[PDB]
Amino acid sequence: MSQAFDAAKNDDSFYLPPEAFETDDFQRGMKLFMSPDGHAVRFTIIHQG
Amino acid sequence: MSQAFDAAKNDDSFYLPPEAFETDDFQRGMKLFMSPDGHAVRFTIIHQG
Amino acid sequence: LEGMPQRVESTPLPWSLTLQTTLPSVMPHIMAQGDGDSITCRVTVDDVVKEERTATGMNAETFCYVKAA
Amino acid sequence: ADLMPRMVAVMPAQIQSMKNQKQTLLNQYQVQKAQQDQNMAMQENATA
Amino acid sequence: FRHFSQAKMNPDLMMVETDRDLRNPADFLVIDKIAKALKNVHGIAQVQTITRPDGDPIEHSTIPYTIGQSGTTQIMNNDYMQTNLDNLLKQADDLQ
Amino acid sequence: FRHFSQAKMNPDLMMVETDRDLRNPADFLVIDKIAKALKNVHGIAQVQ
Amino acid sequence: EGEEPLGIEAHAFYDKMVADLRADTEHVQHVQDFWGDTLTASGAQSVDG
Repeated sequence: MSQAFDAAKNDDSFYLPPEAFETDDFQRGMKLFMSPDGHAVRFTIIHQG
Repeated sequence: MSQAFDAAKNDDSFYLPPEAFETDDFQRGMKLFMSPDGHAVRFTIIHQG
Repeated sequence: LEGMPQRVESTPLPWSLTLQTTLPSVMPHIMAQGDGDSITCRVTVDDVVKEERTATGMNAETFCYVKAA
Repeated sequence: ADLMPRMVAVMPAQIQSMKNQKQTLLNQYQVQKAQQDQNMAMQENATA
Repeated sequence: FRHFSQAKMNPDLMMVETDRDLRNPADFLVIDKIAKALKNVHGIAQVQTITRPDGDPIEHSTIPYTIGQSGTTQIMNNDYMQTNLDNLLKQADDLQ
Repeated sequence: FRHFSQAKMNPDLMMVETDRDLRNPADFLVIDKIAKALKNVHGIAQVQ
Repeated sequence: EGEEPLGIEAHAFYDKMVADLRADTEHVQHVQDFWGDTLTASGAQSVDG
């Protein structure tokens, strides 16, 4: 079931545990997409054609 | 996970166990939103602006 | 009533605790094991007894579970 | 007559071991019985 | 209007009428689906019904809530299991 | 344009600004909800 | 762009170029480096690599 949901790129549900917020990868990501005080988040949007 | 889904007011899924239908709170609620014979249910809708 | 496990190390009997909440539905749940030959739990919601269970024997252990209250 | 008291004095240690084993068995029974009954109470009517 | 919003003084009312009793969980699922559909309409603030008595979803009603609360009972039993393990050690000493 | 698509050279940017810290799982759920909503708009390839 | 898929030397050249771009404060104000970070490197690089 896990491999099926990963391979299909399903996105019906989402959850990130609190422990993931301490890893270095998400520590870097939150300095790449969120404001220094954490009050804002930016999105990048790409059209078709 | 439970705390996160409660705080975010997520509503992607829903389920009410049969035992909750016997509590007094839902006994009162079903006399406030459903007909005495239980054949109909009323919704209240509020606009924006 | 916030849905988190809580524990009490060791306390003399009888023991009582009162909790309150504003949520429409809660799940009261408690376990207890003593050093006597009999022990009893009781759950009361709005001055109504919802569950009461007694265990007998050396170092008896009991539990009181209510699915929705 | 000197050997007999040694055999007498050997015995008490084993009886204490048996008593402690009996106490352990009773405590284990209580704990596992409570766990099983609690699980069966929680899992009842969960296929609803 | 000093406290509330303008729309709360003139609400709308919708009724869905069936031929069978609807006071069971299976019909509550469909009722919640209808409530979500009505809420998703553009220009609607909130919808309150039996599954949303105060206009917000009922707490402790999501499936992930059920999943996240699955292991609390095992946590509650921890002390009694630790005591059994200590008893196992003492029983080994008694055997010696 | 020999490797990428045309739209990747001219992307858009959206910012949602709140008054409280957003670095907790509860707010990440809402952020993912917003991202899915933006992606589902007709004519949008992907949102990061 | 390269004739062959970009490898380690390409990343070293890219890092040096990014550092020198960030050095020029008068003209360049901000460089968002997605290829350098492994969390977002997939987006910044083409399918053929």
